[PDB]
Amino acid sequence: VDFWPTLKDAYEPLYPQQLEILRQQVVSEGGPTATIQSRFNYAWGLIKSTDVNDERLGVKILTDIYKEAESRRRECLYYLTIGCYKLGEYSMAKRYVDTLFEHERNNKQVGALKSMVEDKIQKETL
Amino acid sequence: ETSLFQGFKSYLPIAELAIE
Repeated sequence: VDFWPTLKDAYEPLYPQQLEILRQQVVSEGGPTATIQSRFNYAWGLIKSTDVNDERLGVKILTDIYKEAESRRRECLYYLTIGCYKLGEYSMAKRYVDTLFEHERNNKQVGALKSMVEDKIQKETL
Repeated sequence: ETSLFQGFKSYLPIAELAIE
């Protein structure tokens, strides 16, 4: 319990003081030079945020991690999907989740995500 | 390897414990 968050978890913001804690952790490690973990943590709280610029910053931090940590790349595709989805970029979200789905046809979390993305795409076009 | 999300779920309860 449990490998990824739910899309629902993605829509529950942290309390401001929780987000600030995650920010101060990255500050304490030098910002750009912070650990992958501490940066992911802050990025995930930013993705959860109802502020569009926070969400963009979270996605940006996640693409950094994707670029720099090959071992983390499959894992980051899941977050990049949710990020783009919250941002209205469903074409990008479909792309990411398709890659990820090619590596896990049997994972129920991914198929749940994939389904949401394609339901949204369906609904919006139309 | 233990997930990023798993590391995140560990971090915040402990950080909040540290607050005074």
